[PDB]
Amino acid sequence: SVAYSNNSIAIPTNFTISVTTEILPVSMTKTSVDCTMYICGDSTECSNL
Amino acid sequence: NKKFLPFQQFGRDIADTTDAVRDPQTLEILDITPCSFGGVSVITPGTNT
Ligand SMILES: *[C@@H]1O[C@H](CO)[C@@H](O)[C@H](O)[C@H]1NC(C)=O
Ligand SMILES: *[C@@H]1O[C@H](CO)[C@@H](O)[C@H](O)[C@H]1NC(C)=O
Repeated sequence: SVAYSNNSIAIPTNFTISVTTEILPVSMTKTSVDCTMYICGDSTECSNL
Repeated sequence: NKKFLPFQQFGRDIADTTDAVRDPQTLEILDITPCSFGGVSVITPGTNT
């Protein structure tokens, strides 16, 4: 319950310098996926289909 | 270089595939590295250049 006045005020007299740390992702892991070596591992009929 | 018990034959990886084997005729520890390295990259400048 912060007080409130009509003819009075609160003014700071001394301070504090705070260090705030943010963390933002930038790069997802770059990924290339071959399909034939994935799906048709050492085959010919699989690649023909 | 692993510790194969004489009944233990098949080394599995984290990807649950075949990793390290042993000949059923001659007792020997082996390691497998798969073939089919990567893909084809083509470097070219502009055709008019
Ligand atoms: C300011 O507010 C208080 C709150 O009751 C009031 O009593 C006072 O009369 C007010 N000031 C003036 C100048 O009216
Ligand atoms: C201001 O605050 C700091 C700590 O927050 C204190 O060390 C310092 O003495 C204060 N100075 C004054 C002038 O109030």
